[PDB]
Amino acid sequence: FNDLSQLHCSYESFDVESGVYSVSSFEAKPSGSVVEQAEGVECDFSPLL
Amino acid sequence: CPKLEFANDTKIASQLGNCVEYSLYGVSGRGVFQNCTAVGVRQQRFVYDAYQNLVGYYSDDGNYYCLRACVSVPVSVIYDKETKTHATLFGSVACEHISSTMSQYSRSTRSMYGPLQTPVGCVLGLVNSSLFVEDCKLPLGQSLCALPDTPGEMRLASIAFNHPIQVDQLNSSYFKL
Amino acid sequence: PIDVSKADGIIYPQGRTYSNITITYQGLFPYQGDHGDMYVYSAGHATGTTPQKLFVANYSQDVKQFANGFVVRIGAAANSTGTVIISPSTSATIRKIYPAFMLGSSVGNFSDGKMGRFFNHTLVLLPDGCGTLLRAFYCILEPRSGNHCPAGNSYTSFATYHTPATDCSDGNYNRNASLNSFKEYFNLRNCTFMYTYNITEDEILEWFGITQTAQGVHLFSSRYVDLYGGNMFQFATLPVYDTIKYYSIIPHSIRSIQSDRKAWAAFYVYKLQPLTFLLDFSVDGYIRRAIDCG
Amino acid sequence: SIPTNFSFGVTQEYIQTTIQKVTVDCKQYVCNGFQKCEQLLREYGQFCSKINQALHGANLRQDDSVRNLFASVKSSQSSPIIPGFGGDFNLTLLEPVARSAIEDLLFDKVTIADPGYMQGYDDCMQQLICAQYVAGYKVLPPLMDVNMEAAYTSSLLGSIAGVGWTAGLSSFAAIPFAQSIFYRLNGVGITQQVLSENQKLIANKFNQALGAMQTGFTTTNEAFQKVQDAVNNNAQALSKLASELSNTFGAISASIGDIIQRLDPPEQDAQIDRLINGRLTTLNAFVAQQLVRSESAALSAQLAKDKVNECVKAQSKRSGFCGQGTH
Amino acid sequence: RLTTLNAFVAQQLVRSESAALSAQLAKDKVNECVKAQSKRSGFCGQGTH
Amino acid sequence: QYVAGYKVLPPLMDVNMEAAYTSSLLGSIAGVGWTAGLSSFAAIPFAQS
Ligand SMILES: *[C@@H]1O[C@H](CO)[C@@H](O[C@@H]2O[C@H](CO)[C@@H](O[C@@H]3O[C@H](CO[C@H]4O[C@H](CO)[C@@H](O)[C@H](O)[C@@H]4O)[C@@H](O)[C@H](O[C@H]4O[C@H](CO)[C@@H](O)[C@H](O)[C@@H]4O)[C@@H]3O)[C@H](O)[C@H]2NC(C)=O)[C@H](O)[C@H]1NC(C)=O
Ligand SMILES: *[C@@H]1O[C@H](CO)[C@@H](O[C@@H]2O[C@H](CO)[C@@H](O)[C@H](O)[C@H]2NC(C)=O)[C@H](O)[C@H]1NC(C)=O
Ligand SMILES: *[C@@H]1O[C@H](CO)[C@@H](O[C@@H]2O[C@H](CO)[C@@H](O)[C@H](O)[C@H]2NC(C)=O)[C@H](O)[C@H]1NC(C)=O
Ligand SMILES: *[C@@H]1O[C@H](CO[C@@H]2O[C@@H](C)[C@@H](O)[C@@H](O)[C@@H]2O)[C@@H](O)[C@H](O)[C@H]1NC(C)=O
Ligand SMILES: *[C@@H]1O[C@H](CO[C@@H]2O[C@@H](C)[C@@H](O)[C@@H](O)[C@@H]2O)[C@@H](O)[C@H](O)[C@H]1NC(C)=O
Ligand SMILES: *[C@@H]1O[C@H](CO)[C@@H](O)[C@H](O)[C@H]1NC(C)=O
Ligand SMILES: *[C@@H]1O[C@H](CO)[C@@H](O)[C@H](O)[C@H]1NC(C)=O
Ligand SMILES: *[C@@H]1O[C@H](CO)[C@@H](O)[C@H](O)[C@H]1NC(C)=O
Ligand SMILES: *[C@@H]1O[C@H](CO)[C@@H](O)[C@H](O)[C@H]1NC(C)=O
Repeated sequence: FNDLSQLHCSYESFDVESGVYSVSSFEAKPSGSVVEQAEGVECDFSPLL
Repeated sequence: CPKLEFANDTKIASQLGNCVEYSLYGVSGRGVFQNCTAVGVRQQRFVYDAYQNLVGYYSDDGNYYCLRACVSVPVSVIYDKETKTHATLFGSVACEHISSTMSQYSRSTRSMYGPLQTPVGCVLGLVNSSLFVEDCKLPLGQSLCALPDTPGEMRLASIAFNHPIQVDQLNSSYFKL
Repeated sequence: PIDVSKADGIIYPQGRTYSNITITYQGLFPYQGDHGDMYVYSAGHATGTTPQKLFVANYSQDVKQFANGFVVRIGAAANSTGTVIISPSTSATIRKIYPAFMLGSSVGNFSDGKMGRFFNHTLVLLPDGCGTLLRAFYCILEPRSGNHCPAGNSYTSFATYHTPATDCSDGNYNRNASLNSFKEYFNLRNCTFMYTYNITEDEILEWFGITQTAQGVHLFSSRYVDLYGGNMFQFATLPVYDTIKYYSIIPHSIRSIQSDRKAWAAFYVYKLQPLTFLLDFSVDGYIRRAIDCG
Repeated sequence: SIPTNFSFGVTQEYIQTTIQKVTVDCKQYVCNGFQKCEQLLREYGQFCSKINQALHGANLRQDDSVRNLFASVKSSQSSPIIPGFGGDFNLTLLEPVARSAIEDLLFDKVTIADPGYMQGYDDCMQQLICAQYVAGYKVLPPLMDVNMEAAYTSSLLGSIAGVGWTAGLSSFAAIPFAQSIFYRLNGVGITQQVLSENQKLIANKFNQALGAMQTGFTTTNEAFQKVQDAVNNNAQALSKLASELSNTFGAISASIGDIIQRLDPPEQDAQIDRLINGRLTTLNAFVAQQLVRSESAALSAQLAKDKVNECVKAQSKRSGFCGQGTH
Repeated sequence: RLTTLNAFVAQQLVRSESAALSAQLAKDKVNECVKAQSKRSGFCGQGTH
Repeated sequence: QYVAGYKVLPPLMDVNMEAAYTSSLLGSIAGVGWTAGLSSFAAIPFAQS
């Protein structure tokens, strides 16, 4: 549900001491993709067709 | 490698300066592209550091661009006992990231509250205060501390300096004891 | 001898470059300060304007294992002048030249019993047309049974006869005269990859590298990527069918005139084996300093 | 046998009181944000929890060490420091100008990379500074801002002339520094006559002795070498985490995403599991190393507190306890 | 063999650090109550040193 | 010293260096420990010390 739930389950108790605690850092969503490098030559399939 | 239709989706200049998942013809990953000066061998088209991590790429369209990572927010929390109060800190980052692009589990709500800039980053869940505390029990970072009440709120105060008892120095033959 | 700290003949990484870092890397190198496998090219006998019977060595009688390929430094001579090799009483300006390599997997004896006959397909790297032509082919040779011919009588070796008075004119270039010289001794069939490489000519030392892997026979050169430096670089991957076991060289001679005999650069050959080298990759990606482990 | 000539020998010492506070999100580093990876990580469970416990306990204990040392070192009463301090003695290089000049030169001559305390996220958008998130691990700032250290050093420098005149720390004796060094040099076996007649020569000797170490910051300084060794120790401790992602522990790739987009699911489960085992072993070894470094830092902090409490606020009589020759 | 060597390195570093700290204590003892007569009770000698 | 592979390093100081250092300390401790201050040396006979 939230970070405090993970912090409670990290100590295996309903009671934890006060203070600063490191918690799971989140990640921003990717904005897209890029697909480009040196190609443009077709592979040979003429004797196959 | 295969090919697809492009128009303007897969151009480096199109998605410049954003976190994108690059798939450069057998090099798959995520990161942010940026305009850099041309460094390294042109024909190899892949520059690496000593840790086998891709540093940049020579574009067919243009030239060398840098890429580092898809950098995001590291998150820390402060929580007080006997008063169900908590606040979130994002270290070493300006107050520039908001609830839109999240990941992991979820995030908690405070009350409905501006994101406070601080030397240790950007903090949500705190309010400014012109107060000084010399006996801080929640050392937040640098000279910043969190102060509770006795359903109140969570205050941000500056960790002050206990100024010692000043005495004057004499230039004469007498003395100030 | 090769000074690796002087950055002489070090194969670049094949797919990834770096910048401005001292990095250890597992690659294919020769040993430090090897004295090489000297073969020299000298012009044939000439009387006035008449190119007489040629003048070549016993390179063809000896064979070596291919192992992991080899590198050749070209123009280890560098703009210079020196005594004419066939006629020591005369000295001329040294001009660079490229060597021809005969590459295969089976050995045998010739018609006279001289060792060096190769069966099946062989890869020949023949330079041609004043060095501007770099023909290479993994094809089939057969001997000829004439006078001084490999299957015939009075045969000692086969070489290349080269008349620069007719070949090295401005333009023309005699339309692969050295391949027709190659056809003067052999018959050629079942061919694979005829490959042409237009290059320019200069007097700057350079490097060629040859090996083979699962891709095929890999050819490396400095020429295309590093002219003014000395670093080594991939340029070609020829699709060979079989792994290479044995190799030799083709002797080369020049049908020059007597009064204008020209000195020729002697290349150096160094064998390749896997080592681990510490390389100082510069800002531009070129290699100017490297040290060994073994 | 009795000496005739004398000098003021300067001795530089370094004590490492506290290593850099570092924490790492366990599953963020080990799993790198992939869902089937996370499902394949949940059977281990409390391993990330217990290494978080160890790092948090070590960080809080080092916080207690820092607070204890910087609370015990605080003088009860001091005097303000102005230009012209010390009279005829030119110790103005130790005058604050905030940060002191000697600390400015010391921080200048040692290789330090600031971990982007303002815009490290922006320093990765458009610029170890950027590698802190490539694997993903926090670098905590110290317990107090630089101005707090400036205030502590300024207070102790203003009180060092005044605490050491009488036994017992209840009174304060903020004498001008000239009479201070006169009485301190008189108490170690010097008659008052020669110091009363030769103030200028001993003052010039003091000035050249203090000025000798301004250009002395090089390889020959033991304490500068120890400073470089401690900073290099922190750098290599961070680089051990920053370089283990290249290791595969027998896997075919260093990327979990390449594994999940590359392989048959049942075999990539085993590949991911071996990656989990190797990364968790590395984190456990790093936990043990951090605990050992924390113990060494705490013991050195206690020794530093004792040294600054004995032969800084007072003239120690122990032969060579903290300085060669008569301190 | 590599695991055995790594364990040997770890225990060697531990023993070297312990020996260095004990040598620092030895230096303190030898310039404390050897070159001079101390009055500390039982710091380096049982009974009155 | 060879069959396993390790080499036992020689000690940093000679036995004669150890003897000279111990002789210097045994000479000094007679004289130093009468009056404080390490500038002057006070080689009193040992009985009076
Ligand atoms: C035999 O005869 C030929 C015919 O001239 C000579 O060719 C000359 O070769 C030299 C050696 O390279 C050329 O000198 C110039 O040196 C400059 C210095 O380069 C530094 O930086 C590079 C990159 O890191 C290092 O690799 C290098 O070691 C140096 O540290 C280069 O910048 C020059 O390249 C530039 O050349 C001209 C201007 O000189 C420009 O127009 C080009 O665009 C390019 O930027 C070059 O390498 C010299 O220029 C060559 N002459 C001619 C006419 O081209 C052989 O060297 C000679 N053999 C000898 C003397 O031993
Ligand atoms: C390549 O690496 C070297 C090694 O650090 C860099 O050289 C340093 O450059 C800075 C800036 O000029 C100097 O302050 C250092 O003293 C140099 N170090 C040494 C050992 O000389 C060099 O700058 C790097 N090149 C690039 C383009 O970043
Ligand atoms: C007191 O010491 C300071 C620190 O060295 C002196 O400041 C520098 O002195 C050197 C030569 O001693 C000069 O070359 C520098 O230009 C000085 N620095 C500045 C910022 O001026 C200072 O001169 C000394 N004062 C006295 C009276 O001895
Ligand atoms: C990057 O952009 C260049 C244009 O000028 C640049 O302006 C800024 C962005 C700086 O990067 C500065 O150093 C440059 O002068 C182009 O010339 C260059 O080709 C671009 N790089 C590419 C396309 O790879
Ligand atoms: C919180 O308050 C701090 C106090 O600083 C002083 O007051 C404010 C109003 C500004 O005038 C500032 O320049 C003064 O030095 C601020 O430093 C801090 O920025 C305040 N927090 C936010 C989010 O603005
Ligand atoms: C290879 O050479 C041997 C010996 O002449 C011959 O028997 C064999 O048929 C050849 N094979 C091919 C594929 O040319
Ligand atoms: C190819 O090799 C076979 C087997 O030796 C031979 O019969 C055939 O004539 C060769 N082809 C040509 C064009 O020479
Ligand atoms: C080589 O040069 C000649 C001369 O112009 C040209 O006709 C030919 O097409 C070139 N070949 C290649 C492969 O560049
Ligand atoms: C003491 O030493 C200084 C320099 O070391 C010298 O200038 C001075 O003359 C000496 N004085 C005596 C009395 O030896």
